[PDB]
Amino acid sequence: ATDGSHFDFVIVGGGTAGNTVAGRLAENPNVTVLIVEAGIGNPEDIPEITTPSSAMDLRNSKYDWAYKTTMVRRDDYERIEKPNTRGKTLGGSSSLNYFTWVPGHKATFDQWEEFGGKEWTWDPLVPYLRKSATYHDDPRLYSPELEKIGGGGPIPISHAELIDEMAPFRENLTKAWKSMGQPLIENIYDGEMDGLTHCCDTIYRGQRSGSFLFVKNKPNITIVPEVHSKRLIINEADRTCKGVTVVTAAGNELNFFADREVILSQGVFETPKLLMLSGIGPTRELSRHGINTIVDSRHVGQNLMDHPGVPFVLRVKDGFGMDDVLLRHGPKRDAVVSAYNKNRSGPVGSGLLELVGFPRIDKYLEKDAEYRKAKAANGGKDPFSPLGQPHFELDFVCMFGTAFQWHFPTPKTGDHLTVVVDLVRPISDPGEVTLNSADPFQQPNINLNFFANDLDIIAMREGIRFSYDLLFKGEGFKDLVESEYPWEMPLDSDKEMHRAVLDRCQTAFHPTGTARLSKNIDQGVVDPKLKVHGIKKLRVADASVIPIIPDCKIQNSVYAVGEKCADMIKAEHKDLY
Ligand SMILES: Cc1cc2nc3c(=O)[nH]c(=O)nc-3n(C[C@H](O)[C@H](O)[C@H](O)COP(=O)(O)OP(=O)(O)OC[C@H]3O[C@@H](n4cnc5c(N)ncnc54)[C@H](O)[C@@H]3O)c2cc1C=O
Repeated sequence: ATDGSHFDFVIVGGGTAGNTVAGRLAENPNVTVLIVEAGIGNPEDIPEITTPSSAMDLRNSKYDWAYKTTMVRRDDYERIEKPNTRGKTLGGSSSLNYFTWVPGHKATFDQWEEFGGKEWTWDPLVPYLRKSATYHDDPRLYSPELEKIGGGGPIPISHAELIDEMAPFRENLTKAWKSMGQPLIENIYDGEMDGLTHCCDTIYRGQRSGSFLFVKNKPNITIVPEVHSKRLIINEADRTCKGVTVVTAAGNELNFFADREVILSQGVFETPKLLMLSGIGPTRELSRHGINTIVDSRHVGQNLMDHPGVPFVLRVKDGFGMDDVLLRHGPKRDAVVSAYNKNRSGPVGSGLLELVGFPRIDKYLEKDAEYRKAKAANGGKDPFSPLGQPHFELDFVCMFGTAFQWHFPTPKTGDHLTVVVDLVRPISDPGEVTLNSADPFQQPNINLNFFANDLDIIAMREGIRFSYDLLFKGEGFKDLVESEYPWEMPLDSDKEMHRAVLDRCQTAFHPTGTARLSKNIDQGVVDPKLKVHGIKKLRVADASVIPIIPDCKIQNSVYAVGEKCADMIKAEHKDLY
């Protein structure tokens, strides 16, 4: 690509929303679209990217930004971790995520109206939540009604391609779930999600469905990988964004210009950073690093919101986890690896997560005096999910998961279940993404501020207790549990649970909100059309725009944001669409 080139649209960051916006805008083959991306351009060529069972091994790989981020910052406890995994490749974090495809609760999306007006509520957003996907049910295992969740887009999705050997696992987990009086549910896509479900995945035929599927075989898309953004090109007199400056592998600075619009899609952490490096952010934060303020945008990098998770591992009877097939080397692994290389069948093509629970835990919360005081203090409404939303997403990963055990060694023997207790409706104040310096090659400073509010600790403790009650007492599954790893979860002591939750928690990998959609610059940084407040020809389309975090894994809302962004761009450029 030649220095100084003009394109109709420039997408900065070839990630999840970025490739969505780019591929959609290229559907007029006459429209020129450029994508600049820090990582490789050929992820479909990388077996670890395309193979679903390899997803966790991508942590700390060359495709992981591997940021340091502060998980918790309380007066009694603070912890910083590395890596906070983020995709560094075309496809962004959709090239290394764990595939689950779930929208979230209608009541939550309706509340986005406070930020985006009526067009950002559940009903208008449903088509955008489905437009990216083509649904498949090859083994004809699920209700025909659910083909509605795919609108026909280039991301193939399916219910998990079930591992045959895990069917006893699945059958005892289901029995245990029902034995605790909690519903089963398969249609979690119409605004309601109460119960245990067979999840859908961005996996089809044993292959990962990443956002790069949007931007291939489209000659009007110029893809420039391996370039690192320096700054957006802003004209102050015009108050207009003209393009972007990037740095190449050889250390050369290139300017690419957009003749219509630039769309910033660098994800929740680098989008606020690049905005700030370009003169759009909190004015004193900018001054403190020698950056001129073009627009005093107080919310840039603020309102970082994520889900905390406390994972825990149980060792289970042999044959009720996949550790011995996929994790440990030997004939069993060689066998399924051999089958995969010939036709991409077998469990090597599995994302290892097939049942997911979305419970409320009201009866656990009610046993805590502090929760009772707080609910009464909120006028009798549950502080976490006052509109009936789930309290947790419980991922039952059917193997020891290194990506959820950041400080314990991998067990040398045995089969395991990794339960990821994900608090999806926390009430802690948000964190922030701040600049370390004006250096584009340094990571922003990242504070997730998990568990700022003690009530989130109480909730997370009870979500662990719920999960333990389910697996140790529930019918059928109670017989499968051999031991706890690496030691007993101290559920008999509230005070020990306090320490355990803080010390064992991690990100569930759903950061949002750092450039949020809003009605004005005093509320957020982009408007309901995703235009940056105070700047012409600049939109943001990624997780940083999300104003209230969905009640589940978030890749579905992030694709929807990209789809809607492209539609609102097309509607404005009528001479092109
Ligand atoms: C472990 C992991 C596990 C999960 N698990 C599941 C899952 O199971 N299901 C689910 O729904 N969500 C999952 N998620 C959340 C879900 O994946 C995430 O929320 C969405 O994928 C987020 O979608 P954006 O579009 O908002 O952000 P993006 O990062 O994709 O794209 C940004 C792009 O910009 C480029 N880029 C950045 N900076 C520069 C720069 N300086 N110069 C030049 N280029 C730069 C950068 O290289 C990248 O290409 C999971 C993510 C992680 C891990 O990140």
